[PDB]
Amino acid sequence: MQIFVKTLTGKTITLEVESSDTIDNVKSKIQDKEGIPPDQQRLIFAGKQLEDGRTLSDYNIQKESTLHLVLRLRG
Amino acid sequence: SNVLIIGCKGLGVEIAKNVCLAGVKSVTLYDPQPTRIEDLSSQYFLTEDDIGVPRAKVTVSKLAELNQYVPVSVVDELSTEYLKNFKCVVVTETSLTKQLEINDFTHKNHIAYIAADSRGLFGSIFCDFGENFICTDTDGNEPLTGMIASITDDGVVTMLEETRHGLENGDFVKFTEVKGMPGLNDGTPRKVEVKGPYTFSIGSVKDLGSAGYNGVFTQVKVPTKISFKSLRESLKDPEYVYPDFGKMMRPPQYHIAFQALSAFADAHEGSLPRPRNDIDAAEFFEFCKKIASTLQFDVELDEKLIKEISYQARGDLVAMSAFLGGAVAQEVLKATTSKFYPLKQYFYFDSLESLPSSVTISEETCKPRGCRYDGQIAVFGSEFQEKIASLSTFLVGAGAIGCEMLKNWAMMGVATGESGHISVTDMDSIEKSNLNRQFLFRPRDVGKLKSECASTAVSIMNPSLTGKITSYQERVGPESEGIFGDEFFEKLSLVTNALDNVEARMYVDRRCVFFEKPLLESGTLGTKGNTQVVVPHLTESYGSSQDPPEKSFPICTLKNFPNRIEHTIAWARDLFEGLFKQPIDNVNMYLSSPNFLETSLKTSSNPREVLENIRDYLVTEKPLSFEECIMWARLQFDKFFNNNIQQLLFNFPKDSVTSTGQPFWSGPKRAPTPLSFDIHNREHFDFIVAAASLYAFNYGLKSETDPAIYERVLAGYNPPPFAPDKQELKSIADSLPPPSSLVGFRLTPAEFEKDDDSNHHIDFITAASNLRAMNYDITPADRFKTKFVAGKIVPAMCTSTAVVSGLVCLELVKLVDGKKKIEEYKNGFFNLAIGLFTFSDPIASPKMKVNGKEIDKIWDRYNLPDCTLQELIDYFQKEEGLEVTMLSSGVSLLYANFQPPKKLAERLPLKISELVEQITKKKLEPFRKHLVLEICCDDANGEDVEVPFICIKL
Ligand SMILES: *NC[C@H](*)CS(=O)(=O)NC[C@H]1O[C@@H](n2cnc3c(N)ncnc32)[C@H](O)[C@@H]1O
Ligand SMILES: [Ca+2]
Repeated sequence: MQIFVKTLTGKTITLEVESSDTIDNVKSKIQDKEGIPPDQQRLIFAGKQLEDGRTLSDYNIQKESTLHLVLRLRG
Repeated sequence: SNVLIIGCKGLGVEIAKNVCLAGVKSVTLYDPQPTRIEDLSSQYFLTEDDIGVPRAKVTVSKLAELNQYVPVSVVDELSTEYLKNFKCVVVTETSLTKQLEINDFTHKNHIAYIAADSRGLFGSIFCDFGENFICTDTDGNEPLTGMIASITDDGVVTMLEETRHGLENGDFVKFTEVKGMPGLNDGTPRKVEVKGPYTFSIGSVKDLGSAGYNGVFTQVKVPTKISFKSLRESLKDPEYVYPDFGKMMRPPQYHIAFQALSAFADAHEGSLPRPRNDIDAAEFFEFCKKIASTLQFDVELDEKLIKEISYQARGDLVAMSAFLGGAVAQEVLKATTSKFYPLKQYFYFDSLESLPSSVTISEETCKPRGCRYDGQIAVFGSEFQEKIASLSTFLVGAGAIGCEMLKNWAMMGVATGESGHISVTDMDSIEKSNLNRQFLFRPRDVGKLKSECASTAVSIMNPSLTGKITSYQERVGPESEGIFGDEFFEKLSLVTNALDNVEARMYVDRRCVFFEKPLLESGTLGTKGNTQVVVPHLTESYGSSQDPPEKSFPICTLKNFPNRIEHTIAWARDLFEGLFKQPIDNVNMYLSSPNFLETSLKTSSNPREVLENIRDYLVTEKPLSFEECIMWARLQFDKFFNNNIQQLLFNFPKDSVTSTGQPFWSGPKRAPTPLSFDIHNREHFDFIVAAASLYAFNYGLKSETDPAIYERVLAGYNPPPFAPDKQELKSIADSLPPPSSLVGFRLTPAEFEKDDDSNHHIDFITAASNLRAMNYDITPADRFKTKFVAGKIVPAMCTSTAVVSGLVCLELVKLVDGKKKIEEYKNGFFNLAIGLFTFSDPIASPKMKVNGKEIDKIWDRYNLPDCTLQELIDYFQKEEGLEVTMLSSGVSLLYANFQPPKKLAERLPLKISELVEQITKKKLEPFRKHLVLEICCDDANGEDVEVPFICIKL
């Protein structure tokens, strides 16, 4: 399938993943695309922050779903 | 950029505050409705002694006092053709019919229109900038740029080695210094087609050359026509903007309910449904059904959710007001500046999880009592109100975020009860700043402690807090653990950060984790912001995660004790403005407006500086040759790197203390040392050159870069030595020359520009920054690095601050309710530049099995006495079946099972306190009650079993 990831900065990332890919695999693909360690990615889907160890089906993530890649600010 | 704001309740006044602090041409109010006690639930410019008077009349005095460059007036009537005198119109507390009329008119005459309403825990926003609105910046992000390896003849640009371009399909880019293709560097943008994270096509450019090499590409921001539909033709099929994809089915419910609310109002003499009333809720739900059948809205109406808007129809919460007010103010900024992508077009938001469950929320509890908290009680209930009153908060920091948080706590009545109390702390002091307006801090408040001044203003807002706010002036860190110790926390209810650095956040997080106290955390970055909550034994802490490396640097307000070079860069920019801009504009408008003094007597909040600027820049210190500009620059050096620091040290000697007795001088970076000018030192010489060039540019005189002239003039000029208001102003003003001497003399004001390298701007910035760095022992930077770091400074915006404050308070009402389920808390993230919001359940704290028992890796711990190391080992072996392999305190390794027995026989029979004293070579201060030890152990199989930490009591 194909999911989308929108960022605080307003950038969209198209990802080609399967239904049962672990959250870790999606984080590593986002890394390959942009280069952010998984331990620093904050992925949110339907009011839930994707934790490692789970899968996309565990969060009921379907085709053309839209995740949010966010981060914390300190200013 | 003229703005009109209809409605001056909590939401409207918040919008006006943020619009004034942000800065626009003018601001106009309209709200003749008499003031009501309940209005004081979220409106902080209304006093209990202002009941019965129109609201705008009494808030205009306090809104104009915010920004002096933004005049605020009031209008008592409102015509239709009058709305043409405004670039944007904002509407709150207005029926849907008058809204429709006004929006029809504006949209027909191409006039921005923004409607907003705050109803309990529900909020609605609508925008309409006409069918031909132009937006010059769609995301606000700084243009991208990259090093090009090569460019094929078909347009395949490739990146240098493995550099990412980060472009999206549709972006336009221009090129510079491209070998092989000359015609590509002119500047004509070309559409981008991404084909990978390191390559992208731009189309056949083989007419410009057979190939290109070693270039530099830079993104171009293209305008965009956004076509908005009038509120009328968009009411059937509105376009939503979802704040929480987890609540995807709620925006339509709210779109119908906010109309049914106006209908119910029209049908009952303007009255709104009573708080938590059932028959009113039934009438409201039937109005919803009617409006849904008329608009042909094919949606199943949620009865409970909808009636929850009738129940909370009279709710006026300060948190919702702050949130939506920051949002709508940023939308007004979008409308005026044509920058950032606005909401298109409907925005329906709720914080329903904030509703309490530990108390009874019926009609008898939420009933109006006749006080300021009415608008709040209607949502939470008298009972809950007391829980708010009996609060013990620790606010860390009294900056913009801290001031917003205090205003919210005050409107909410936090700590007003018998046992309630507030504890604020922030070492910084209020210092002038010609480019930074603040909410509570006034120019007259300069020289005071932020915490105390904020406490005073808050008390003015809600006098019920007087004597309830202990305002400390301490830095929060390891040294301040004598004041903020065990006794200080055992009384607290919750802690709230209003910080600007990550180290303070981490320290406060560790402290809160130790004392098992909830924490609220907020941060900003230009138009972006985030909000996080930490709940004991529930969520993981702020330190349990790491963030990416900061790509930019945020500045809220100049710091009194700089530590990094960015602080001195910002300071040097503020100095640039104060020296080569504001005085010159004062002189210019003095010789251009005939009644400059007559009006400055009122408008300006510091007429002394205006008069002194006019004096020194027009006559007293008027340069007639470049050498006189060099003398001026010498004097400015003495003023800003010698005399000021001497006076500072005279006011705060190296051994002074604070209100509690701690050392006034922080620790990280000690007190500054003044500078003695010496032209042979090149920083001093570069400052002299840049300042002289700018001062000569101001008066049109020719600048020189030959050191010979500088040496000539400075060989015979030494400024004077240095050692540490009613009639004076008028005498100085009368000591001016007649403005009738207008000879068209224009003083060219310095418009800051960084991309140019022949204007001596970055020169001045670098010189002043490095001199101030030298003052405070900071690593200086060079021309290139200074330019780069200056390009990456972002000033915090009041809007994001208000938004984070609102969200933090919405989480605070959860914290006081005692909610123990993680699904009900919400960490928030937002970027206002693109109208993006997101919320996510916090991450639960990781639980672990030890001896077959679940324990929290972050909150649970072992509490032991000050025993001997052998006693502790034996305890963990016999009471826990654990072979302790490592025991450490702080960053010091105490015991390890592999160390030689000689080294151990001298440490096994010692008490843990004595062990720490011997290992650290530093005795324990007397006020330490507890010690924290990390340990690593192995079970009976020799396998490392992770375990909590130890709290040794002594
Ligand atoms: N990025 C948002 C703007 C930041 S702010 O609103 O101006 N808050 C910064 C404020 O907190 C003080 N600060 C920094 N570290 C502190 C410690 N350890 N203790 C107390 N205050 C502390 C700053 O001086 C600002 O006043
Ligand atoms: Ca009725």
